[PDB]
Amino acid sequence: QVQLQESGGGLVQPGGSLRLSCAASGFRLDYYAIGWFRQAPGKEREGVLCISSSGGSINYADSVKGRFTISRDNAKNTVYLQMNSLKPEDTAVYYCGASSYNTQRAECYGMDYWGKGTQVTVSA
Amino acid sequence: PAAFTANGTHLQHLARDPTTGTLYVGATNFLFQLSPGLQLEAVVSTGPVNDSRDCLPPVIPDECPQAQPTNNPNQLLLVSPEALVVCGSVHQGICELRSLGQIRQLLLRPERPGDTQYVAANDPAVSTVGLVAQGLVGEPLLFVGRGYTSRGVGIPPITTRALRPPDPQAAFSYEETAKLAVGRLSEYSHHFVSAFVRGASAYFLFLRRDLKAPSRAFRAYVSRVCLQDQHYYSYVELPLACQGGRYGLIQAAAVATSKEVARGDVLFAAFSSGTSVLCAFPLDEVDQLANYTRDACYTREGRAENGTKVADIAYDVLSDCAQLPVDTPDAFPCGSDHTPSPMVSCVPLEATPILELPGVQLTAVAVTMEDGHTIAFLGDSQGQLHRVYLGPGRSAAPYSKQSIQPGSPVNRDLTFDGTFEHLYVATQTTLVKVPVAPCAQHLDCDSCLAHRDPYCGWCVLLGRCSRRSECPEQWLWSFQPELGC
Ligand SMILES: *[C@@H]1O[C@H](CO)[C@@H](O)[C@H](O)[C@H]1NC(C)=O
Ligand SMILES: *[C@@H]1O[C@H](CO)[C@@H](O)[C@H](O)[C@H]1NC(C)=O
Ligand SMILES: *[C@H]1O[C@H](CO)[C@@H](O)[C@H](O)[C@H]1NC(C)=O
Repeated sequence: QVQLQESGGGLVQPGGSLRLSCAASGFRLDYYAIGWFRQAPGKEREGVLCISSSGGSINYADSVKGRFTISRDNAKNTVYLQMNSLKPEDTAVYYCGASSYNTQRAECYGMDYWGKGTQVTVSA
Repeated sequence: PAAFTANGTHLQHLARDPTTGTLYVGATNFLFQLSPGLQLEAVVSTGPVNDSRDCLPPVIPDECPQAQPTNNPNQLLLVSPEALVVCGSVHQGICELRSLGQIRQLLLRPERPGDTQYVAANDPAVSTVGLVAQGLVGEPLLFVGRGYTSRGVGIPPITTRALRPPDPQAAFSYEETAKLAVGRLSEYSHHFVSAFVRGASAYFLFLRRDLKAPSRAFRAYVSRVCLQDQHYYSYVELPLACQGGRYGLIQAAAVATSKEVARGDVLFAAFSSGTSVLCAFPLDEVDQLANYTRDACYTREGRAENGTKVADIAYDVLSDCAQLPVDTPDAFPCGSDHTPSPMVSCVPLEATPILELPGVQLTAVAVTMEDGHTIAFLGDSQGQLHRVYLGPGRSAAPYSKQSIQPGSPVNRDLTFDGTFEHLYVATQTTLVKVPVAPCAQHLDCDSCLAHRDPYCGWCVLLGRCSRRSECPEQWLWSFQPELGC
């Protein structure tokens, strides 16, 4: 059963830290490029951070520069989104997806598989 | 040598035109026309496409708000007598015909496909297998094995579909009776391995669950259908087992492809657990147990002569075996309106192994012949290519091992180069041409006989370690020498 699990979401105090994780099962993500996305209520699902299969290329979304951090562990089949700083406008359901498309790059336009998402809420 | 890469994009399938030698590669969001030397001749984009498995094609955004940018890994890639068959993972697995020689020229794409033209599996983690044949008047036919995909908005596992229907807008459809009618597609979870043709029948290797069994467990089956049967009356299913099941899950299989014999009659199967294993099922033993299973369920109510239940109706279908006359099979060898169908042998075809590989999980098989020696090429889940000699001796001898890409499974689509001098090997992100005879490497005798390959030996006439066919002179075999230097 090919699956992606998201963990770590919850409620936080602005300026707070939080570590989300994306565990894969039913397949090895060693040769996939993994990307984190988010969807706030009403708005369209934007992308947050992306990483290549080697971890050598990471690309950000402008709103989270120097605040959010992606990292991958191929042997653990998990990927982590270290979210520091933290904003009321950061509140959304954060999805995690994997692509088999140009995996030596950190593009993350299209996706092969998606996670069900975990909500991160920041008190206004 | 030469290698093909796509900036890390995954390669799903590979197909070769036996007429031109051109290679077709089906990748994520890509279609590649490659020369025999893996030189790019054309590129077509299967494109990242905004889609959802909960919407129907064509996708009008307004009626599919759940759509997200979706990747299109290739699901099917087959070479028909006049066109390239291409089905993707996206858009409910619809297909299209394209010109061999210029894959960019689209040939046929139904404009409003119906629910009967959803051919391939629409989940990139579920596999689709296919086979192209001819009907009774020459019509091009597509036989498709398709695993169970859940979200889909129920496609039968095995279907016969028309490639040249009268109306070109009805292409890739099946007459409602040219299908395998399974009830609980989710409780049998079909996982398809390969599909091949023998004489006037098509065969399918796949794993499904024996719902009548402990833990409703997955078993390995082969199934047969008359190519002409537009109603699947002829459908039979045998379970396949190697060593009772110490391993017990067929992962890949192939028949011996060689210059002398293009498609042999023995099916070399790879099982996994952890230890893997390679077994031989002679295809006349498959046709025997299939025929025995037909005769039993047609004539002796699924029971044998002693009275043991041997055959049975398959898959929740509401039929029963029969007491039809004994000449019924010799009069309706492909079934009829009122012959039992579909059928399954309760008795498996067992094989004892011919080779064990301890820490190996085999993923791909391919077999050929050099002289009278039979040689197997085996890929594993770690990107390794094992070369093995079975031949006219006894007990297999693994004689070489290479690493195509570390930790990347090898694709089952192992194809030869037509002169059978090379093997095309792919590892998720890399496709390489591989010499079957790496003899030239060694240029003195002690080397040619140290590195021991059934293809290679020392031509003393020339100054070369070569194949035998490259000397009628004196040539010292590297495998069983017999002499020295
Ligand atoms: C099985 O039956 C078909 C037709 O009834 C026949 O052509 C074929 O040779 C048979 N196979 C064996 C192994 O007896
Ligand atoms: C009945 O005969 C079949 C021959 O195909 C064999 O499989 C089975 O073991 C026999 N049953 C008994 C009780 O001998
Ligand atoms: C699909 O449409 C555009 C096409 O460029 C794409 O960029 C966007 O991410 C997708 N949006 C929706 C709502 O499907």
